[PDB]
Formats: sequence, structure tokens, C-alpha cells
Amino acid sequence: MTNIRVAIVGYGNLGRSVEKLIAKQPDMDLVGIFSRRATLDTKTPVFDVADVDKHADDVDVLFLCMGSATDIPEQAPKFAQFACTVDTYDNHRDIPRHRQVMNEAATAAGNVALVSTGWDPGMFSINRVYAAAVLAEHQQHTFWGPGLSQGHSDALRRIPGVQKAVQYTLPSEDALEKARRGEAGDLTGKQTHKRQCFVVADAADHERIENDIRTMPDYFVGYEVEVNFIDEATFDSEHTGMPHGGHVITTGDTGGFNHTVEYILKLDRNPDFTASSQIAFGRAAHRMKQQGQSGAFTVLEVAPYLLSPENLDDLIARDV
Amino acid sequence: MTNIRVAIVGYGNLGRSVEKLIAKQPDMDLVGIFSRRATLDTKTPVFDVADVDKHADDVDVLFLCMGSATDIPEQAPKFAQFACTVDTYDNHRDIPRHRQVMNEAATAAGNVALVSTGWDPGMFSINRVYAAAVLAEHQQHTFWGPGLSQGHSDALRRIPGVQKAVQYTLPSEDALEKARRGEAGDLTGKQTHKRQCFVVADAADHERIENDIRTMPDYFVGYEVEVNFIDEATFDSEHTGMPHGGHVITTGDTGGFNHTVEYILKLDRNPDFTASSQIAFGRAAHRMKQQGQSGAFTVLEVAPYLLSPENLDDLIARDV
Ligand SMILES: NC(=O)C1=CN([C@@H]2O[C@H](COP(=O)(O)OP(=O)(O)OC[C@H]3O[C@@H](n4cnc5c(N)ncnc54)[C@H](OP(=O)(O)O)[C@@H]3O)[C@@H](O)[C@H]2O)C=CC1
Ligand SMILES: NC(=O)C1=CN([C@@H]2O[C@H](COP(=O)(O)OP(=O)(O)OC[C@H]3O[C@@H](n4cnc5c(N)ncnc54)[C@H](OP(=O)(O)O)[C@@H]3O)[C@@H](O)[C@H]2O)C=CC1
Repeated sequence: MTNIRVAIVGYGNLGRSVEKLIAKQPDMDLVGIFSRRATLDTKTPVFDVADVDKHADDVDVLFLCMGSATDIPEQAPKFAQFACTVDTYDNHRDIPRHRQVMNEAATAAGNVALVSTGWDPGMFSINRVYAAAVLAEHQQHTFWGPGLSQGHSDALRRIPGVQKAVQYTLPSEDALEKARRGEAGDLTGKQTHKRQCFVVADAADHERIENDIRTMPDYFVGYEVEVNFIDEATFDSEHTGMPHGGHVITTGDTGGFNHTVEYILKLDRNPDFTASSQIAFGRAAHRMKQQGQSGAFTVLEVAPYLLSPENLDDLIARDV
Repeated sequence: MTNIRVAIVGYGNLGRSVEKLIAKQPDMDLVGIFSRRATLDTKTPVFDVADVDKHADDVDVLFLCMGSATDIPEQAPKFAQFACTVDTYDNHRDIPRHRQVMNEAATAAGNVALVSTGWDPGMFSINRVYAAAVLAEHQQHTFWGPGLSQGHSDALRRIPGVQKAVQYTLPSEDALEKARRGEAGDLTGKQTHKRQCFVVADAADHERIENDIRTMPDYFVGYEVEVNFIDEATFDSEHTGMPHGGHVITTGDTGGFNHTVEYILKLDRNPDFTASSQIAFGRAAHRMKQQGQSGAFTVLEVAPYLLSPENLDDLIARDV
């Protein structure tokens, strides 16, 4: 009855999303939260992150939901000392090193570390690899969105006189249809997406701002940008969500015959879906260590059935 | 090391596609073809299927491209004795059994057999699994076509007195939409697809071919079926292409938020894509064997990176 004993390290949006979804898992028990703050908006027990050493045996897997930017790279390796570990670290350029270092740690403690799960990296990585592997010579693209970009939203905000603001990254529909036909080979980043800004600001300032936006080097110049100055009420009512999604499109030619494989995600709420993967890869981590494996692995190294709470035979009988 | 030695068994549409596509691979050498027929139009060496026996020592893996309806079930298991094998076996209700017997033959000879690969079963099965696992509470549907079903076409053709035949599968566009809006629940493939038959045969035989068709165990029973007896000309001109494809749709709700996972295939030539998938799993099979495994496995049981001609470090560096 496994009830694989889990805990959460870090209590932000993600951390909250994991907490809430564990109730819908048949086989997991939440043993509590490890936090750097004493007092959280919650009934699950809270512990001091420094005291993780002491709880070592109440826990099977630790979901690491702290920051990618600086926390993960430094804190994560020590945690693999105490249990299996799953993270959603999204810095592509650092993955190889993160894994290498996560690898020396987990191996020495005999734990299993799953790194860089989520939707991208995660689901979209898997799909990229599958479709590219299949379609020998192939053309591949990843579009993001439609969804929230915190980095672009932050740039907007630093603008003088902007009160509240958000920017969405949308895929250029033209650009999708073209990739679908194997014709998007010579297209730049400025052509593949479009940006849609929603700004709350005094009417006196609209012209300067809109100008400040469309000329913003590196963040905004070069794109199709659409700008809306909205009431604070419509802002709060409609632009307080965290949606996102994307497309992985791969094409290949087999001698005069085209094939297109498209993977699409539509998420009403980013950290909820990200929690969903992370949780599924947590179950896989536990099963992997149960089979005597150890070290760090990416989502590319785990057989699919491992994420499932159903028994293999049942999966083979119904879904194959 | 290094170049995998490979052979085809069954030289029909699939077998020809696999022939064509092996050229596109960097790490495979096609050693020959094993056929029940003496004269094949190809420059590849051909062999008597009764002679596999003698080539066991110089092939690392055998692609089984005989008919699922009748050939696979008794023939396959005997191939497992001589090398790794890879099939695209399609009778869902008979897969677990197939796997058992293939496992036994494989495990005995120390080989690896990969069963039921292709797109459905194959890629569609994998997608079904990742999505239902990730999203705890979900609704999931699959839709095939409009396109030409290879298994269904080969089935019709094994009915005595059928000179020529082809079958098209037609999905219900309405169902497809309700699905996208999480509203088609409690609907099945059998109620969402129509089966269309184009047949060439003497009018005298019409009565009994129609009976055999509509009473064809789970290849045809339970579906709405249409039988069209047409002139050879009309058939030879109007029914020549082999397109197909479909959609796997899954919808789920986290605490009051929705997510949709969509997987799509648009294939210009059915055998060509199927062949490309069968090939990548062939690479996986050979690797698992060197890696020390043996026995029969489903597509749910192989880590994605095993299908790729690239090194894992590169895959991780570039695609994750
Ligand atoms: N791979 C993927 O597809 C995806 C990956 N991610 C990754 O998820 C990571 C975490 O995201 P997210 O949860 O949204 O980030 P947050 O900023 O919400 O929280 C991160 C950390 O901040 C601390 N913290 C949170 N709230 C407060 C607060 N009010 N005051 C003080 N400290 C606080 C928490 O640590 P403590 O509890 O110790 O205070 C927490 O672990 C990101 O770095 C991201 O890259 C996200 C989506 C997708
Ligand atoms: N899992 C998946 O997604 C997919 C699986 N499939 C499977 O692939 C299978 C093969 O389909 P396909 O290649 O279209 O079928 P064919 O009718 O072309 O061939 C089947 C066998 O018939 C024999 N054959 C071929 N041509 C002739 C001929 N002219 N006269 C007499 N015998 C001949 C060949 O054996 P021999 O050389 O020994 O005579 C061949 O192996 C199907 O059963 C289908 O299930 C197809 C698509 C997808």
C-alpha cells in the first residue's frame, strides 16, 4: 500500500499546486512542508528546511519547489542526500551540469533524482525526442503559448507610470500553418510569435507608454505587438490568471510523402499542470529506487508505464 | 562498433516502406528479405522464409511485416528464436496474449522482441498513457482517419473470392468536437467511427462476402459497416492512396481549472510513417539486448532515448 511518503520543499505557487493535487493521488501520503518561513497559509504541518536531516526516514520523495534561478542549483544537491528528489528546473543551458552534480550526490546516498520535469522542460522534451527519432530527416519547431510571460510582464512594469500590467506571448497562427506544411524553415523568432500587452495607466500617459513599449529594445522591438489600456476592474477580473501552453510540430518527408506530428498543450493554470507532471515523475522515482537504481535521470530516461498508478498488465490490456 | 544488421519478413506495403527507409538510417545495414514468394522486384537479396534458420547468426534484428489478421499469431513467435524482432501487431483485444507467447520465445533464446509498435498501436498508446497518468481526473478519446486502414484492408483481402479490397475508417466530426470541449463522455470508438468497404468480386459471391465481413470478429463486429461492390476499373483508379491519421484527446480539471492534451498525426502515406516508427523501436530492441535484457516488451516499457541515433549527452544538451 506504498502510500509513498512525500514532502514539499518550498511553498510558492508550484508548492501549493503540488499540495492540492496529492489529495487526488491514490498512493501518496503528504508528510508536511519544509519551508524557510515559519507561518504558512495552511493546515499541513510545517517544518524548518534545516531540519530536513531529522525527518529522513518519514519520507520517500521530496518534491523541490523552490526557485530555479539560484536556489535549485545550490540547495538541490544536498537534499538528494536524504531522499529521492524531483525538480522542474527550467534553465536549459544548465541542465547537463545540474544533472551531473545531482548525479554525484544521489548515487552516493543511493537515492534516485529526477530532474527537470514539468511541461517544458518535461512533456515537450519527450515529444521533441520521440518525433525526431522517428522521422529520420525532419523539421521541428516549438511554439509557446498562448500564455503569460513574467519576464516581459516585468519589463512592462518597470515602465514609468504603468500601474498594473501583463504581456501574453501568442503563437503566430500563420507561422503554425506553415510549420505544419514543412515551410517554416526560414522564419525568425520575431515571426513565430506575437505579443499582446494589457496595461492599466492614467489616460494622460497612454501615448508615452505605448511608445515606450513598441520601441523597447530586446523585449519588444521587432515584433507584432498589440496594446490595450484597460480599466483596473477588468484587469483584476480578467488578468489575474496564469495560463499557458504551446505546440511541438515536427514534419518529415519519406520520398514525396509528408507527415506531420503535432503536440498541443492548453493550460488554464501553469503551476497546476506543472505539479501534475512533477507528481507523476515522483511515483516513477520511488519505483526506480525500489528496483535498485540510483543517480539522476532526465525525463528521457524513464519508461512511460512508470508514471502510472495502474498496474502494467492493466495498462497493456486497455490502452495499448 | 557498431552498424546494426537487419532483415525484413513479409514484403507487402509495410515491408516495402521499411526497405526504402532503412537507407535513411546512419547505423543500419539491410542484409536481406525473407518472403513466401520467389520473385520480388527489388535488388535486395531475397530469402526463403523457411531459411531464417540459416541467417540467425548474421542479423541483429528482424522486422516482421506480415498480416496481423492471420499471419502474425502463429508465425511471429518462431522468429523470436533467431534474433530480436519488431512487429506492428494491431488486434488490441489479443495483445496481452501475443505478448506472453512472444515473451517466452524471446526469453528462451535470450533475445528481445518489441510488440505492437506503429502509430495505433504505438505512438497513440504512448500518448494515451502519458496523458492519463499526468492528469489524474481526466476524459480521453481517440479518433482515427479519415484514412486507409492497413490491417482492415489486409483482413478483407483474406476473404475468399475478394479479388481486390480496401477499407476506409471515418470518424465523426461531431464527436471530435464534443471531445475537445470535455463533452463526449461515455462514447466509444465503435460508436464514433464508421467502417467503409470497397470490394471487387463476382456478383455470385456477393452474399457470402458481405456476411463474412459483417461477422468478422472484432475487426468488424460492433461497428457500423458499409459494403460497396465496385467495378475493377473504378477501383483501380479511385482507390490508390494510403493516407491516414488521427487524434488522441484528453481533458482534465485540476482544482476548477482545465487542461487539454492533444496529439495529432496527419500522414500522407500510412506504411511510411508506420515503417519509421517500427525502425526506431528496432534500434531500441538491439540496444536493450546489448544492455543485457531479453524477453518481449510493449512500447510503454522503453525509455524514449533508446529510439534515437544520437548519444544521450547530446540529446540532453540539445533537446531537453
Ligand atoms: N519545467 C516547467 O514546465 C516549469 C517549471 N517551473 C519552475 O517552478 C519554479 C517555482 O515556481 P513558483 O512556485 O511559481 O515560484 P515562487 O516564487 O512562487 O516560489 C518559489 C519559492 O519562493 C519562496 N516564497 C514563495 N512565496 C513567498 C513569499 N510570499 N514570501 C517569501 N518567500 C516566498 C518559497 O520558498 P520558502 O517556502 O522556503 O519560503 C518557494 O519555494 C520556478 O523557478 C520555475 O522555473 C514552473 C512552471 C513550469
Ligand atoms: N500498429 C500500427 O500502427 C500499424 C500496423 N500495420 C500493420 O501492418 C500490416 C501489414 O500491412 P500491409 O503491408 O499493408 O499488407 P499487405 O497486404 O501488403 O502484406 C501482408 C503480407 O502479404 C504478402 N503479400 C504482399 N503482397 C503480396 C502479393 N501481391 N501476393 C501475395 N502475397 C503478398 C507479404 O508476404 P510475403 O512476402 O511473404 O508473400 C506481406 O508480408 C497490417 O496487418 C497492419 O496491422 C499497418 C499500419 C499501422
